[PDB]
Amino acid sequence: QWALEDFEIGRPLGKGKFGNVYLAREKQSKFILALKVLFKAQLEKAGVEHQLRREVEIQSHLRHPNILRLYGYFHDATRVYLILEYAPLGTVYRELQKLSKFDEQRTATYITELANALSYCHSKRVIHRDIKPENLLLGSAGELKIADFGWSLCGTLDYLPPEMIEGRMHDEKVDLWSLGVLCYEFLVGKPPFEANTYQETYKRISRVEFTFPDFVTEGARDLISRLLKHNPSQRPMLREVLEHPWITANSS
Amino acid sequence: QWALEDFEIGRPLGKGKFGNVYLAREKQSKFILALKVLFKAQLEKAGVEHQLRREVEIQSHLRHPNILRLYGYFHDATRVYLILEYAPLGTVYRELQKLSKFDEQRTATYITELANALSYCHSKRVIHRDIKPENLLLGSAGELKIADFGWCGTLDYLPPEMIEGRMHDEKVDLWSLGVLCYEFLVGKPPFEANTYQETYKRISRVEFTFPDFVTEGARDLISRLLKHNPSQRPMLREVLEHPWITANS
Amino acid sequence: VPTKLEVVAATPTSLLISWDAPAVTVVHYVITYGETGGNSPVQEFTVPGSKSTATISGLKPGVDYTITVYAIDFYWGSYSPISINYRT
Amino acid sequence: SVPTKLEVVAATPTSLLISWDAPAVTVVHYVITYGETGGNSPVQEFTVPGSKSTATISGLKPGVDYTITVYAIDFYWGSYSPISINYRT
Ligand SMILES: O=C(Nc1c[nH]nc1-c1nc2cc(CN3CCOCC3)ccc2[nH]1)NC1CC1
Ligand SMILES: O=C(Nc1c[nH]nc1-c1nc2cc(CN3CCOCC3)ccc2[nH]1)NC1CC1
Repeated sequence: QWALEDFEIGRPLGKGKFGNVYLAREKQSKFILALKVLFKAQLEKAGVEHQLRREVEIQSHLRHPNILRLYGYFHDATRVYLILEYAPLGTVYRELQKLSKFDEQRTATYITELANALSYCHSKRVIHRDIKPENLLLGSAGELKIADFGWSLCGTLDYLPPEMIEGRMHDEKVDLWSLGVLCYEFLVGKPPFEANTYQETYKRISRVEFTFPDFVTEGARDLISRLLKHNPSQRPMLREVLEHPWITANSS
Repeated sequence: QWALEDFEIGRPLGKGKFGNVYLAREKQSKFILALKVLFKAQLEKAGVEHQLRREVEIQSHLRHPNILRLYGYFHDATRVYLILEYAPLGTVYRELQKLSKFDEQRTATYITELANALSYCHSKRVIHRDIKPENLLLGSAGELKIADFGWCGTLDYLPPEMIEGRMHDEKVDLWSLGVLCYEFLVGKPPFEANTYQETYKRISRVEFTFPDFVTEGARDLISRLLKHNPSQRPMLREVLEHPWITANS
Repeated sequence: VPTKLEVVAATPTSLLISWDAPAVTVVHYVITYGETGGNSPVQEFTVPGSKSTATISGLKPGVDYTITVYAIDFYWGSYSPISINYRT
Repeated sequence: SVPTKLEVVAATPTSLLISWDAPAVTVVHYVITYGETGGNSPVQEFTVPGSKSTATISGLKPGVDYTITVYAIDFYWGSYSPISINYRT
């Protein structure tokens, strides 16, 4: 059992319209923690309170180095508290918004870590993990941690394959399309299908309309292209992606 | 490029979750239609624009007699307008509120319309269409028309492979079809429980019962449609050729 | 949650309690009551989530009872109870 | 009419500065179209960042009247109902 009176809420770590995340620590042991606060009204109003309750049970029976941990949860009249692992270095979104581009190795390294988790998740039947930059955190040793615990030019459309946006059948092969999109984003600094309006982007995804700048190396240009394919079956396997020469060369 | 000054707004038809709907007529053509008006403020507070904007593009490519038509959309500063087909007979949710349940002739008929609408969606590779009483309208000739836009909850209509968090295919429509047939006959969701933990188990374990006034024909269909393993569920073509609906249509 | 829980009316044979709306969807309330202090295990009955009152019958006069009610959220379980003492 | 305050701030025989009240809403970018009013030659289009509230139009002939239509684009729901004004210079 958990309660709000067992945490020393330190300084905030994020303030948005969907919820707040404060720096906290266990009182008995002084163990640093991350407390994610969400409001039932917004969750109930959006129809996501179920999905949030679904992730809590799913993410409690699985552990992985590159997967943020959920150490419990509690609630009150209006709010819903989540006990999350702490990540000192922050989110890859902010670190990306500052540096804009990553090294050829940092990208190949991030892609290496994400691929391992997706295989660990795709094995347990846990298909589709949102791995957009906003849901990627950086730990003490500079390692990624997928943090899919609810909300947080374009939005979440830039990371979806044609199967999702069109409401068609999807499977574990959507994760590959996300790696290709995210990989393209670390090197170039922007999703490949990003446009000015929702419809414009929707058409570029469904039609697979994107282009590679000149500075994009040849190795990365072969992996990203092998993942961004309309047919989800033509895509590779998470094992083959790990064997790609460009990854094995620059990754770590 | 429609605009608010192109319609003759009139009697209100209802009050949705993110706004209200009105009844209007196309000025330049005198065509009647339903004009759903959703306040952006209520849309952005819950972040549901992309969920509806995505549904718009999906249904925009879908034009079936049993699927509500979306002729176009326009917006202003603080409101988003959806130009929807008109349904003079109201919403099926109102029928279940006035009647509490349907006769096997009305259910088998509605199940026959939906099985067709679902098969049309499968032809376009579109799956998982919400067909709860809320999103079902009644056209002019008693034609059931699906309306997926917005405005327990949907949990009751979710198959056992989606609450558990696993990959799903086109068979989720067979589940919701059987679930829907159960509500039209009984007037209640078959897996409606008190709490989430209880509602989850009953769906994951298929813990439902047939009242005394449920015939063997219907009981057999619902039994066939409500199979834990999606492979064990029937095919839409077989549903249409089921004895229980071939006689009650 | 419930935050308030008073006794609006009572009789030598039964009592009638009431509470406030928690500004949140509640599945249903669990009502437990018994002689405050400790004579034997307490009882437990449920009341729908839409109702804001209950009626416990079968209480002897002159017994400082302790009624406890805790709401249950559909997704997140039970709330923190709110107990109040009353002498029949 | 979004934008609302479509007006002419500055002008000259060569170029022309246009402005409009901030929409107080997230706009991706503005599309401006201008051409000889009354149904003359086709118009000319060019885009403007969604943060700016002004725009410059260069290369005009003095005297002719022009209909300057400004479209405000919303990411999700496309363009608003435009606002046009005639200007002679
Ligand atoms: O769940 C979240 N974040 C976290 C989960 N685990 N740990 C975090 C979090 N939030 C983090 C924020 C920062 C940077 N700030 C400045 C320096 O001191 C720490 C705070 C660094 C690391 C952070 N980690 N959501 C973030 C607020 C939007
Ligand atoms: O999608 C909606 N409406 C419609 C789209 N197309 N057609 C409708 C709609 N809504 C309808 C409602 C009624 C019955 N009521 C009593 C008589 O007049 C006022 C409403 C009848 C027909 C109706 N059609 N949502 C609002 C809550 C109903």
